[PDB]
Amino acid sequence: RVDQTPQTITKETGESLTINCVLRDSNCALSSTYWYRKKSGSTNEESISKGGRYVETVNSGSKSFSLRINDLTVEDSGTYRCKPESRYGSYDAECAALNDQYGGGTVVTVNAAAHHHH
Amino acid sequence: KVFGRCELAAAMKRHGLDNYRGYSLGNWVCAAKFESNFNTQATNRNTDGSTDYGILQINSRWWCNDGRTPGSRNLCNIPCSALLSSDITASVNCAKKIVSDGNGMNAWVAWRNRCKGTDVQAWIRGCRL
Repeated sequence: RVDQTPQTITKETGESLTINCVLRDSNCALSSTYWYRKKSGSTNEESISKGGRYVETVNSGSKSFSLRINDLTVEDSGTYRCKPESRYGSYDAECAALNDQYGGGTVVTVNAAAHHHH
Repeated sequence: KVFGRCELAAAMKRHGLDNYRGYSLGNWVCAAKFESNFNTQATNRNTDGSTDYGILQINSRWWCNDGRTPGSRNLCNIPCSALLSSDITASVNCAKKIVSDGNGMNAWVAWRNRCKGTDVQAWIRGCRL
């Protein structure tokens, strides 16, 4: 199970946000990490490009990772999901199971209203 | 080919596995014991449609491609047929990248269940290395 907090986030233009994923108690390695989103006004899911405004921290001791997005606009609204990936030399059913699991998702709304700041 | 135990121990010493990444030779001989039973031809089909191949049972999802595993990432850059060889080279060198993937010998579940925490030296004893 992959725990993604929080469930919803509402921010003004210019703010930033942190989504967090936690890979709940297991032997399985956090070998790598993918972020995805579905834009507001679209039902098709695409992947995020780490770098720039999109700061990722990965802490594999604690089997956690997080996505920080700075300087939001209305273009960052959508639903965000993390997916972990756990590699093994020879087959471990437990860790294979894990490569099919996404975070719960975070619905993110960015308001661009007049006279409205942080 | 079915390796005998000290035969495999002598080839692994020659291929540089002894203390590779801090893991002494016994660990490696022991792993091939409980993954393959020392059988270079061993293959096992797993329920995700991946396959584990050769003396260290390397998985076709991550390390080698075999044309019938969904999403194969082929991290060792080799066809899986290469790992079914009599010559342990391909498997050894792919073992070396695996053990370097972040998780040490914990990548091999048979290793983790039967060798980790045990006196693994025993597996090279009486081999006159």
